Amino acid sequence: SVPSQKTYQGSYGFRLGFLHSGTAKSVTCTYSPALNKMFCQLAKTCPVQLWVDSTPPPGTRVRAMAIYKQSQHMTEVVRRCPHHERCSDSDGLAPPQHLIRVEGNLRVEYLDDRNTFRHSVVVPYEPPEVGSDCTTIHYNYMCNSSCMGGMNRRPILTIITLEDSSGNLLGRNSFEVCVCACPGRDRRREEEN
Ligand SMILES: [Zn+2]
Repeated sequence: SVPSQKTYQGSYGFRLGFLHSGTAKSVTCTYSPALNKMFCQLAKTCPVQLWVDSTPPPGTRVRAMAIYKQSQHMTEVVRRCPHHERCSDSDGLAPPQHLIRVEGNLRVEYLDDRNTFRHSVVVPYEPPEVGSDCTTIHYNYMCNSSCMGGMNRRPILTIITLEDSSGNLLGRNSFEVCVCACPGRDRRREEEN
């Protein structure tokens, strides 16, 4: 019933990478390789890189979806808290309830699953930019992890899926995410164990 989170590289050798951003006070987004966990700020650019060994055809799509990490909460749909959804932060594309947005891509598509009610955001796959070995997507997380009513400090996974134009699954990967005021300090803190 719960969406699969099993890693699969598949035919194209698909995996994720992240900027090596460090943990200074001013970083807005920082990834910990030890924890496989992203720490980022509400509404700020969160670059996720897509790495492939061979190029997928045009038509290929890239989906992102959040699920709760813990088993007791896994079947609960991850959505925004009431204070955040019912606030004028819309971009005219994203449904107000969706945690994950994509910025700087007018081909963005949002889905409420007709059967699971789960939210996801999908953008066209595009090959790497000139002078770059990966494809970057800028995600936005629109709720703090601390938001009472929403996640309420409960840890979440973001699952990134590569799909062909006909919806066939090509590859999958995932990472944990914390949305917080001081990503840098918080990453340092959580690695201390
Ligand atoms: Zn919130």
